[PDB]
Amino acid sequence: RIIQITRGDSTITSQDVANAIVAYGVWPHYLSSKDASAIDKPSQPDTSSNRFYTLRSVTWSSSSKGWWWKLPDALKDMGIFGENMFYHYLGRSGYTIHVQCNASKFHQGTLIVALIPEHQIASALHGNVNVGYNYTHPGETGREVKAETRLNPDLQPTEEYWLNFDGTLLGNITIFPHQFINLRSNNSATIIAPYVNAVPMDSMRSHNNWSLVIIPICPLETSSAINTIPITISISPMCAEFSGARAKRQ
Amino acid sequence: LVVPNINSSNPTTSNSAPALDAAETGHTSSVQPEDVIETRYVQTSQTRDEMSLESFLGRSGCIHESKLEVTLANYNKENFTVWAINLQEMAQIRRKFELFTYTRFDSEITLVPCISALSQDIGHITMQYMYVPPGAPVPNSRDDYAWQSGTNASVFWQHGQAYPRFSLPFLSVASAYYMFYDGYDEQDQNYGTANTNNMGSLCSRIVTEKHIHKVHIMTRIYHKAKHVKAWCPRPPRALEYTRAHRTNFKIEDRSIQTAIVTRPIITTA
Amino acid sequence: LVVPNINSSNPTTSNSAPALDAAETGHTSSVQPEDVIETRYVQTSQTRDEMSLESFLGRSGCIHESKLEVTLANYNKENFTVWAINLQEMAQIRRKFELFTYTRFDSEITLVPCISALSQDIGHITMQYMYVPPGAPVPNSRDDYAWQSGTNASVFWQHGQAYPRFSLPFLSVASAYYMFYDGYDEQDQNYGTANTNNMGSLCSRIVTEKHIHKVHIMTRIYHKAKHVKAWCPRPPRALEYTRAHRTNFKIEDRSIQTAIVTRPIITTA
Amino acid sequence: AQVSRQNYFNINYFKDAASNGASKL
Amino acid sequence: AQVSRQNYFNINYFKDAASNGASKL
Amino acid sequence: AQVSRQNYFNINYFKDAASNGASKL
Amino acid sequence: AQVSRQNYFNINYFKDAASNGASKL
Amino acid sequence: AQVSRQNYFNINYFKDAASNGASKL
Amino acid sequence: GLPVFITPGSGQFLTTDDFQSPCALPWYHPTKEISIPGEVKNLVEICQVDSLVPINNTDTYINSENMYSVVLQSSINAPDKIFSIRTDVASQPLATTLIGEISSYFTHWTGSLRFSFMFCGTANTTVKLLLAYTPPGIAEPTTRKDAMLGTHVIWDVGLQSTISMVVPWISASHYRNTSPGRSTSGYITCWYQTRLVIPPQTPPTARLLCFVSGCKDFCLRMARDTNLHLQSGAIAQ
Amino acid sequence: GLPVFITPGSGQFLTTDDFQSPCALPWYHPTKEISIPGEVKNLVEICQVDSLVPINNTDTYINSENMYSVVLQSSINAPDKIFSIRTDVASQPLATTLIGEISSYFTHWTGSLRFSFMFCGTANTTVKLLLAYTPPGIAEPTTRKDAMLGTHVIWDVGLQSTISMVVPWISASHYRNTSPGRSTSGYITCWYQTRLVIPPQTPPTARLLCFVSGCKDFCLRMARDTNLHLQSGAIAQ
Amino acid sequence: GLPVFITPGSGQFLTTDDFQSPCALPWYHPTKEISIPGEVKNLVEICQVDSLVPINNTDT
Ligand SMILES: CCCCCCCCCCCC(=O)O
Ligand SMILES: CCCCCCCCCCCC(=O)O
Repeated sequence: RIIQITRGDSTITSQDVANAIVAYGVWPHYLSSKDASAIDKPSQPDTSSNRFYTLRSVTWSSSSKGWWWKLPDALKDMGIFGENMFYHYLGRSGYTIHVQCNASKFHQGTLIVALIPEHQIASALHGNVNVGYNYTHPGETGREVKAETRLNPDLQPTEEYWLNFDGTLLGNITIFPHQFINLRSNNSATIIAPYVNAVPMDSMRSHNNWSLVIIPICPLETSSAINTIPITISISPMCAEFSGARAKRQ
Repeated sequence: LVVPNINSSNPTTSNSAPALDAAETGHTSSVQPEDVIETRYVQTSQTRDEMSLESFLGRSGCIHESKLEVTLANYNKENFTVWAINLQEMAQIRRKFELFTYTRFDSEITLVPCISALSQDIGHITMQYMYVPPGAPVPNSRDDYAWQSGTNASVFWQHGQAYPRFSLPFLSVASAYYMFYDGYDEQDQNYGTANTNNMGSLCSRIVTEKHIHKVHIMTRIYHKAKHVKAWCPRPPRALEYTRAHRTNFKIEDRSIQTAIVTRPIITTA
Repeated sequence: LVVPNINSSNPTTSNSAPALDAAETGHTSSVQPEDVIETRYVQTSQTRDEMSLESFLGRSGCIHESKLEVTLANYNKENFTVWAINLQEMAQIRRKFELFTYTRFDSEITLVPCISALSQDIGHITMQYMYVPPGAPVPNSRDDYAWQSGTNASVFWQHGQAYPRFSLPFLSVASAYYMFYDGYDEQDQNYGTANTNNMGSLCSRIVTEKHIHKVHIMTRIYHKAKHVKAWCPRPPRALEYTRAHRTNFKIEDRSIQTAIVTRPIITTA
Repeated sequence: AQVSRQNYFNINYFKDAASNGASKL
Repeated sequence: AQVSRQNYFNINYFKDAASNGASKL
Repeated sequence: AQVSRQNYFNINYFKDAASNGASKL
Repeated sequence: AQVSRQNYFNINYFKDAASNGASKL
Repeated sequence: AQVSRQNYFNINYFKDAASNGASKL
Repeated sequence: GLPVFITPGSGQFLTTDDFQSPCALPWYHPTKEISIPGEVKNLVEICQVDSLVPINNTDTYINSENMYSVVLQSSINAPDKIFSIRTDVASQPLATTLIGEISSYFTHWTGSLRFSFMFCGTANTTVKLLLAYTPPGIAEPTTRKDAMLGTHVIWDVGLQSTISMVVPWISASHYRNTSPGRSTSGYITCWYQTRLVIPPQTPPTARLLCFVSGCKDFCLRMARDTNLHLQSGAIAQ
Repeated sequence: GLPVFITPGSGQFLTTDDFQSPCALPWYHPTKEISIPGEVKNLVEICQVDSLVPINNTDTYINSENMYSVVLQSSINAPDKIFSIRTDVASQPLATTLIGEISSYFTHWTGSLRFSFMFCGTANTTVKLLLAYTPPGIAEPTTRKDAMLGTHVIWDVGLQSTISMVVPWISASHYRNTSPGRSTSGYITCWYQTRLVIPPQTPPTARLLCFVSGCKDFCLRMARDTNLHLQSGAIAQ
Repeated sequence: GLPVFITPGSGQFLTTDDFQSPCALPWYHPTKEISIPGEVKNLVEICQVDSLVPINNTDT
């Protein structure tokens, strides 16, 4: 039940885990010379970039339908990791995602926490439309399912969370690395994920590798006055490597 | 590839409950028949070969239907076709490959050319199919110089000939094909696999010189994957496809319709 | 054929400047990535086979399109074609071989005969293609005695038959073919490869006796080099070709146009 | 060479591996 | 004879070398 | 392999047994 | 097997003897 | 059998010598 | 040349054939393979992963997350039936689960199914349920007595929120069709064994989640096209 | 005869096939080979020879020898940009060089490019230049500061008139297309590091030549027809 | 390729022939055989079983 994960100068503790999941059974590791493409020495900032970064908390209420964040986008503003991300053409990283949500023994609810590779979102409308860059790059704020009028909507992604935002049934989302946070049992979910791509390193600004999706499968219910509780996400890059240094991209 | 045998099982009275677990962990249960019931010893004899990726994806399916309507008026000006190659335009094949995030395989292409007679006779018809990789000049007319095929690969079919067929090796500049791509252009445009999956075009022309018989030639293209590998399984597509390279599913003035069928009451199966 | 590996490299502070040289010498620099930057150790895995001459030139491309328009009026008087063989009439092939000064190889010839129906039916059509080396009598009519082919090589194709194909060994009286020739006649005429490249003719006739169906027969000839060798590389042709056996490039009332594209300002890529 | 089956004869006739038939499991 | 490839079977069927397929590199 | 008959040559060319010819008695 | 002639190659391909070619004298 | 050439494979398939190809020099 | 005899079948195109064919890009060398986590080699690997069964497939909960949970009630003090489903892998509602979807690409199936349930009520809420499997040849049970006469598990929801029950392969034939006609492999029914009890000031209802996956047992054969997906029109480029 | 089964593909003509065919001139003995210097065995040998880049490709210098040199100025006392070019082997102006021309007969490329510069001013003229390579993912630099933040060489033009700089392969994928769309491998820009200084009575400007060739690194694949040459009409006999 | 010579009979369909043909369901594994009493291997086994002769075959 007790976890303690130490990353840089950061340590996470959780007295109520469903022990951690290692996506696809592979622990993150630095890129091997046998798989490498680019020929310059990759810079490895170590503890200055491989540490836990806590994002802006979201509120879980009885009418919440879901949220998603994309990596590495969510960390583009995070200290040394964010800096390296934009000073270099190529980057590569694994992550430890720790989703935290505590309540009480008098609260009930269940979240599905999934990490999806190449989560190519569907657009909201019909016709010849596609999702605009800005909308799949919300930053640490992430995206929350709101079912109610946004803009240049021919550029917006779909809000059909029950179709995994991409035309497949929620429900089968379990085929992806995931954990459930069932309030009567745990107060956190931890997923360790390696780098997954069809190329050894890639552009972090242009390609998001993982999408983190959180969906309340069973609603938050309680008789307590504290009837909304936050969900906080802390993500730690792991084995971050960068290559192709030049000016910082704006 | 063998399925394990069902072993004999007895009545247990114990402190360890194999049936009891926590799915919050994101792990699938390990309970087998012997843990929950007093099981009989059965010697199962099933191979799992047919369920392999090679078997599943290694079947020829249609990926394109190329229609060439021969015009006799501007014989050299037209009478050729161009198609940007992809596996996104026909549902049966597309859905099978999209069960994975990344795939890698060699391709077998079989052509089924059918001449539709619109005149009294069909004469002698010969077709040329040329593979034009990105960057090579694309033909602009039936008599374009590009049809010389000095270095591109062309294949010829004439009425009476068996179905043409040839293999292509894994074509990507990456280590695997992207069945999905959460990314963009270097210009922040074209979200999706349109960026990653540029395999060039398949162009065709009727080679026979001007003649007097109107005909239409429909060449269906079949694709079979060979020596297959795939990574990161995904849930199967639950709705009709609407566009190539996009996961969009919304149709105008039409509600979302999945394959789930409703029932009146959940206490009756 | 393997490309070398990129080795690890470190920060140097030295008296020897590998980056500094003199190109006045006519020698290309020997600087590799490791000499100019702190390089990462990468294990490259590329074969260079496809870049070999055998691979580059060993592809079938069109070198001639022979059109025979069958006349029913003077059936035996005409209905035959003659073509002085050469690789100078179709640009794609010509440019590839002219990347070298001298070439030597065996030739594979594949024929693609197409009958164009100009009547209700095409009946039964049979063609004869005969190779006439320099000096052998050239046919003067469809019924010329030379078609007996007592010793010249002939190949027959009839409607329904697969594409004919045959090989020819390296044909020159010299040790290699001249792709270019800075020389003349024994009479101080005909500057160029017209002197050196006399391979005889390819003649054809419709063999079927007088019949009542008008047809045109277009036979395209494809050539593929085998067991290739080449010497003395040359810059690639930069302009359209205008004549066979001549490097002439001037076209009447038309400016010289290369493939270089201009830009407004050279400080913007 | 010869292979067993779920015995038969089989050899490759082309010089490029992409030409080969289905993979052995 | 048999040759490796970037294993396959190959023999010459004609008496003149010009007839042979592409050269081995 | 070779078999006697009521001698001849015979080998299987396909990977699935259903493809084989009539059974030996 | 191989046979001399008034040398050539010859084997039977069918399972019934009636299928065979002309008899050896 | 196999023969060299100005190496290739060659055997006779018919029982009468008149059927054979060109003579070796 | 070698006298040959052409056999019937020659020249045909059979989409499930397995022959060699010339390569159109001779000498081409493909991109080296790099390590990508998550390789799948056989479809059974997918069939063995749990996925949620849309057990509440009524018009009311249909296009939402509610089709995936059942609500238990503390006001019920009786041996009532909570829900039931046919056991046939490709029948509804199992059809759209991972295992049901893969099964729909095959014609025959065999093996045992593992059904797991997760109780999502408060840590202070309790209940005991009867999960039962009724072998075929009889109508689905309408009373707890008839249900328990079959294969069953009595689940005590206490500190562990999950349980797994196995529906064993009990069939006359070794395999069954994935498309069943007037046929069944049986039913799974859920009943209150005791009652959903709660202390004061606790929500009076609680949800239950149901998952399904196949056991080591599981096997599919005779590949076919799926009936669970359509193409009624062209796909725009 | 031998029972045979005809396979799909039979009878087709694939221009990149590799089969044997009967010789039309049996017994013919070709001319012996003699020694000819300059044999080439592989196209990479050509890609490795330096050729001049038509760096000054403006309408003014276009069909002459001037498109091949850049003029440096002693009147400029500032960190100005002298010229720039995309690094993509088959993009303009690199396209018509030896390596660009051979690359245009292939679809993919990989490897490092060697760029060399030759200073052609007086033996008494001096200058220091900044040659920089900007990896992709960003706009080409407009200031010396932004340029030098990338890969670069500071060239002191003294007694050696030439220098070589290597543009390393820095790409996500192992290969890139020779025909790039909305893509780039980066840029090479040239800047005044100091100033072109001359003694009295010396020409106030000087030219610079730029060459390109591939390193041991370099490789091309997937042969295709070139887009750099045309045939719009018949070639007269 | 290998020079071949097509023989008469080629391409015909003889209903009593015995050739191999490609399998339309590759990799398919059939149901195991179980023991069933009463296997017959040859028709003579049936010819050797007594059966009644309809000796009184008159219209009556
Ligand atoms: C020349 C005939 C067509 C060859 C098609 C094989 C290419 C498959 C590329 C897969 C990428 C995609 O479209 O999602
Ligand atoms: C009989 C079919 C045609 C054979 C063509 C091969 C001859 C190539 C001669 C090359 C000399 C040249 O034209 O520059």
